[PDB]
Amino acid sequence: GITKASLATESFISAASFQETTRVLTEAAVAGKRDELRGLKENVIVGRLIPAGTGYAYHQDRMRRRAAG
Amino acid sequence: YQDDELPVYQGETTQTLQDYLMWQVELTPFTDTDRAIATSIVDAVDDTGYLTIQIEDIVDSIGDDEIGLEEVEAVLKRIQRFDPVGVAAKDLRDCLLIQLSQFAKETPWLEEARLIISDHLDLLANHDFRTLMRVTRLKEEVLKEAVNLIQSLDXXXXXXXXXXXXXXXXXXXXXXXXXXXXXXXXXSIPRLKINQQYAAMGNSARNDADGQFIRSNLQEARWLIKSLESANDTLLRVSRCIVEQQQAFFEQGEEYMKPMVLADIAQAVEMHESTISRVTTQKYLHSPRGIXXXXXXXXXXXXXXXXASSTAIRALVKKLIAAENPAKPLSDSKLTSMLSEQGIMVARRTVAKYRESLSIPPSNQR
Amino acid sequence: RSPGVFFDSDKGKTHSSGKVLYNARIIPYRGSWLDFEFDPKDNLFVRID
Amino acid sequence: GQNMRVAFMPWNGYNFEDSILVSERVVQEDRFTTIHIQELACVSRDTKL
Amino acid sequence: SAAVKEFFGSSQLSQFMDQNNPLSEITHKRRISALGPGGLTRERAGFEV
Amino acid sequence: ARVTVQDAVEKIGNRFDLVLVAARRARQMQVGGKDPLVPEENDKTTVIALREIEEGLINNQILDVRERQEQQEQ
Amino acid sequence: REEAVVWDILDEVIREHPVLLNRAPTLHRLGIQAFEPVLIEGKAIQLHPLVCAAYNADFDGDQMAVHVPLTLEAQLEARALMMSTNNILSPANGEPIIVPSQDVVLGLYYMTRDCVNAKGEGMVLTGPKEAERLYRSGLASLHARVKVRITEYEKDANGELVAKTSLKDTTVGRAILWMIVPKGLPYSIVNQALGKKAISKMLNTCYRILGLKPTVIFADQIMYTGFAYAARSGASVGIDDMVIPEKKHEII
Amino acid sequence: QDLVVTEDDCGTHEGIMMTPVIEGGDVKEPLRDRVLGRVTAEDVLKPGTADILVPRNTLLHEQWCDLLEENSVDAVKVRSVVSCDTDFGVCAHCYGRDLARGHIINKGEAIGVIAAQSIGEPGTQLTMRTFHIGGAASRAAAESSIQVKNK
Amino acid sequence: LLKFLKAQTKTEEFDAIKIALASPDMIRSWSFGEVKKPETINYRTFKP
Amino acid sequence: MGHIELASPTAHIWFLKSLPSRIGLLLDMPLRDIERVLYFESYVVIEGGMTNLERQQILTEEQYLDALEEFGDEFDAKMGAEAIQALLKSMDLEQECEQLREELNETNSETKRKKLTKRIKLLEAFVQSGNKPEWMILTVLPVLPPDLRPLVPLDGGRFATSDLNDLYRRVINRNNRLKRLLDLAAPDIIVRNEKRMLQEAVDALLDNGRRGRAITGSNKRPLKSLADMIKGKQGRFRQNLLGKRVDYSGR
Amino acid sequence: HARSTGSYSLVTQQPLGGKAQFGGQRFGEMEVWALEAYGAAYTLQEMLTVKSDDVNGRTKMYKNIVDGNHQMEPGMPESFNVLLKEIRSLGINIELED
RNA sequence: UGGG
DNA sequence: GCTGGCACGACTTTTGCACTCGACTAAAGGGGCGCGCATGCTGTTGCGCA
DNA sequence: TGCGCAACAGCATGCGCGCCCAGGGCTGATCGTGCAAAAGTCGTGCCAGC
Repeated sequence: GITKASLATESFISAASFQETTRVLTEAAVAGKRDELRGLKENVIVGRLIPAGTGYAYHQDRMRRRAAG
Repeated sequence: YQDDELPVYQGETTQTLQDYLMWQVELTPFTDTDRAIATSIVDAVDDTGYLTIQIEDIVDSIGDDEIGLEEVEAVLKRIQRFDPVGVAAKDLRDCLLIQLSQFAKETPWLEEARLIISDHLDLLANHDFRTLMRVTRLKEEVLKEAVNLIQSLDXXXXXXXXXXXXXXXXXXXXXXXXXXXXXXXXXSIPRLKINQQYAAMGNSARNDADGQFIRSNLQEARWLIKSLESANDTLLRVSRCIVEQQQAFFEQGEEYMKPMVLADIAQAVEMHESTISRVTTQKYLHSPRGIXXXXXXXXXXXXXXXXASSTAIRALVKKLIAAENPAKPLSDSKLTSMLSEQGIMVARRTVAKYRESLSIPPSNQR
Repeated sequence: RSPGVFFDSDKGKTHSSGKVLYNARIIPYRGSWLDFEFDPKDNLFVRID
Repeated sequence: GQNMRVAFMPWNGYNFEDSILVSERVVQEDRFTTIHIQELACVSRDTKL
Repeated sequence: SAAVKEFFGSSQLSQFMDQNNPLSEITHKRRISALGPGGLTRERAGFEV
Repeated sequence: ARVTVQDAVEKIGNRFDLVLVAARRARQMQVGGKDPLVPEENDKTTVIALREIEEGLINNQILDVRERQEQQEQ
Repeated sequence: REEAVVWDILDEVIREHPVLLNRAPTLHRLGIQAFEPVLIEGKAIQLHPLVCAAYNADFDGDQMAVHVPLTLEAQLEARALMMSTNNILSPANGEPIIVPSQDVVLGLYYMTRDCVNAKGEGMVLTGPKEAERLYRSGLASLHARVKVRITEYEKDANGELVAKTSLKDTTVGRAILWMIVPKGLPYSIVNQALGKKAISKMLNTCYRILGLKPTVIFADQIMYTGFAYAARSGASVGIDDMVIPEKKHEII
Repeated sequence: QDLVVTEDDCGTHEGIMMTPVIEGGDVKEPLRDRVLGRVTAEDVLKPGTADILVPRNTLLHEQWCDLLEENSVDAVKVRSVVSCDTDFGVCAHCYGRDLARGHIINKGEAIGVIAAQSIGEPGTQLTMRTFHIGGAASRAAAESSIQVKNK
Repeated sequence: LLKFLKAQTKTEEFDAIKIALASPDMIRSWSFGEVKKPETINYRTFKP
Repeated sequence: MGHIELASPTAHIWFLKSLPSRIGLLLDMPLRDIERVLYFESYVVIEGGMTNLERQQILTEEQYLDALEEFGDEFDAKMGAEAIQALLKSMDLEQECEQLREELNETNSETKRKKLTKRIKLLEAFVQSGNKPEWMILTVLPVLPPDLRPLVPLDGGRFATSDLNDLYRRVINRNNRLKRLLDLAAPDIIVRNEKRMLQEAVDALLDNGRRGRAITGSNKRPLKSLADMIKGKQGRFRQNLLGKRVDYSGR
Repeated sequence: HARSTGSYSLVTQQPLGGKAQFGGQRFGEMEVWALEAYGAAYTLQEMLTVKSDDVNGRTKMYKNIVDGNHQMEPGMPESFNVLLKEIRSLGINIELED
């Protein structure tokens, strides 16, 4: 029902500005979550290229390096 | 549209802009080391931009490892042209030499006189021409357009500056004279400290929490109020007491000044010297003369039993040497004797230094 | 609003049970305001400031 | 304000939505011209020097 | 002098008069506002009223 | 000038990749060390790249053969 | 010092360099697009009227937002995506947008019509032109039930269009309107009342059949003829324009 | 926003039934606009048995959808999203025809921004609560009789 | 001692930002000094 | 960065309120209880294996003096904020983990699982996280860099001070009062009052909202704390996440 | 107005918003939503970092434009570092990975 | 206060 | 022989750990927190083993 | 049977609430001895140069 949807996401950086920052930073700080920067808003905030459209090409290539080192 | 309290916000002051030469070099098409050498040059540029350190000190401070001076020299001459008509290079010659190179490159009697005047004899021709007119071979007023063109030649830099920090005194402390008495009335007085305590008192009962907060919200706040209102009242009372003590003790309207030992003024209120002398540092005084509550507390024994310190003497000495020398006495000892005729017991040896000090032309006026 | 006595019906929606609640407010020109209210318990209650 | 002679039609599609077209005669006659006045201030203050 | 000069000098019911046209002056001098010290500020209390 | 890009994309349909291919070709002609294979209208090398893609003689494989050929020949 | 040469070099800069436009409360994605600038004399910006409906705004004097793409790949992302000539169908309904309205509906609606008698009735002429009468004198725009010979085109053949002609009954305005219609569009689409429902599905089928460019330039020509002959119409509103029924009073 | 729409063909047989709304006497939406688009799931059958109209998946457009309108088939089984079951994205063939351009969707689509925002663009011009209209103010209808427009 | 740039080395590859609680020792690892007085800047000195 | 050293513990207001807490239910006590007793009052006795009172016993000052005369040694109670540091310091993670695991395995109910489930998942994720329980309270508090709190002096108003700058001089002021008055060997009431004032000072510095909501004299207002100063509106919107003004824009 | 290059703020390294003092207008969230609806990574990428929060992107970008190279060379935003420090003041630790 |  | 620059010496000024001190004070101050919604504490009501 | 156990109902508190665009005025801070030590300034005398 979308009220807990953004709050239940597996990335702590995203949706933190969408709702109260206190509970997100406390639960994430105690849990030790890793964002992995797989979200769109996270790449927009950090400034990295968007993993969609023309960028989806580039982010695909680097992807095959991830598991390959 | 007043928006309540108004913006009143940090604001991120955007002025800065002390030196744009870094942004100028950032656009210069250098190769590799010329950028680092340029950054080494622009760091030594003085705020005036006339004579900056020594050319040898730069190269000695680069950590050369070859890279001879023929390169960094071309970097100097290279940046001086891209500069606002010039920067640094010192020598006092290179400024006027570069200013005249790209300015015009023609007029009657520009380069012909400018090369010799700029090269040599400049300092000899600065005071007056006279016999130099026979050295330059020019005839009578031909050089009038030349020197007249140099006058407009002009500190070389200091064009941008953009220093909004003018540093104003504003209010501080004030005194007034009236009804036969030039007595300061402490003419500031925001009353905010007085008003705030009165206003804050209303604030303490305004929590509207229902938690009462008697233990922390109420007693602590009261303590802070007593603490800041009492401190502001004590500071204002001390400043008013010192302003009245200095007011009554010495009179500005009367000619000359009376020396005050830090102790006499400290002995009037029976307070320690450090406490009052520290209060008189950053606090000024505004009356209907001049524009400091520090120069009016000058202490000196005047080296004589007949009379006042040095302020009276200094003003008087400049008032003496002001109109004097009908011919060309260019004399300090004569001023020390004329000052000694009034019973001031001036040494006449160290007198010239005092007289010379603070823009006085002496003794170089000879 | 002018100072005086205001009899208000509050619209009768509070506990969702559909019970009407009539309150009143005596407001002076200056000083503390005095309010009288009814709870669903059918008892009189007073709210002062 | 100032009166004008109004004609109601489209003219070569130059009027679109709520927009309007004006003749040069209004410009030549000086009609619809205003004057503004701006205050400039410079302060001279006594500094520490 | 600080109380009356503070009230006339700075307040939300005392602002600059509109100098454009006389009618804006007249309708500027005659106006009704729910704001003020007792007041209705904004956002809240804005439906039936 | 090319108003409609649908032809050059109709060559190899993506509409995302034409920015990357025409971008690389736009770097080859824009930077230097290359010449266009189509006569110029005085327009910038961007539209030159779009019309080279619309010509069918420039694609990913062609750029790979040119890159590996010039890299292997040196 | 704005020398005259700087204006020419600036003309060399702005020529094909794209500039993107956006409005302040952008909702859908079509609120921001990328257009080609052309220098104009004035303090304001002239916008294409048909695209205005995409912004859902009107002209009271509203301001705007303008951005200039830098580097290179941004110009390719603006030219290959945000060009309004590149994308027409809005990704919501599927029904086309930028479809003309306002004066164009009056030009095409007043264009297509017939009436009894008036001037010339029917005649026998060769088309599609029919520009020697109305465009000069001797006939009327919406009059006559004018029969003319017209050539059609059929796309049912694969990769090739076949031409077919025949004599049909139509009106002067419709026969002149057929001059704009490219190639293989059927002739039954241009004979209608044109209540903007005809241009909606007309541009829809034209785009879904002939493609992007021919319906872009075709809709553009519809714009020019629509404001041109809409201005030729010269409609007006007045007091006598509105009529109160005589019975109404009694009913009350 | 989080949908990247990465994978092309997930190769699943799951789909959703497609039937007209037919609400009350007057139908609200026809079958054409609902069937048009997406991708056909399984097959479709004319009233004549053992006759297949389409070879499993097809791209529905004016030709094919008009051929369906020429027949008596009242319903079409169509695969769509949430039936894709693919991981970390949405298959390109499961969600087809983003509209805009007249061809199929390709890798890198904007997806859930066109969703959301496509839905969020309306709502400003709506009348919100339409309460109190109640027609002629009468309460419901007393007559339980059923009539028909056609036979 | 020459041709040194700290702006070029300030950019590095980073991925998968983590969040965790802080410990006093690690806080001291970031500590470059201690502030022993509440005062900020002197008005007469115009220096901190 | 910079830092400050308290010499006394605090409650780290960023925790224990902060939506249903990771502290109160971690020690299995009602949140209001810890909230009222964690500073300046009550008892909070710890250990006491030979005492008849419970380890979590909340007993008031009356039973505290009753414990001084009746019990004495083996009864250790800290009325300050250091009681949570010792009691949480002695907490065993593994024994409580397997104890709640076997307790949830043996017994289960409709209200049982929620209480058990939140606690067990929190403890398991906490062990797998690697952080220590005692790190919740802060011994050393870092300070913001100078440029993030620009003074921006004006010629009309001399040196302007930001609203959040005064919190540092306040906490350091009360800290120097507590440290100067601590070694002085004074009565316990005054040092307890100092611990409460410093607690309200640090708690007011970290989180402005709620609590004391300290007010300025001149400008009034709640001012701003680190919680509201994160970015903009206490979102990311204003100064980041498409809040940047770019260049070359319209008008 | 049509701002080109104005003065920059000392905090967050961003331009100002006001006319006469040369505001850069504003670029909001729904605009990033729209640019994500088009699928253009670089067009928004230059506006998020180089044109706003990049200190070196200003000088290096402008230097590449004067020479006609038209190279991006993206850089790390300063506002993200501001958020970093503002979080570091709190007892919460966040750190980049290599 | 005012403009969309 | 006279003038100007410089050196030495005081006393005179500058500077750094230290605590002080309790006020009190009642009046003022805000009211209506538009609203809706979700989650938790507790007390009362209903139902079962023994 | 009554007491004991569990469930449900009521009251409190916390989080939220569109975009863009422009002009105008000011606005908390600092407490305050004594003693000791350091540094600077002022005056006088000596030396050097003309």
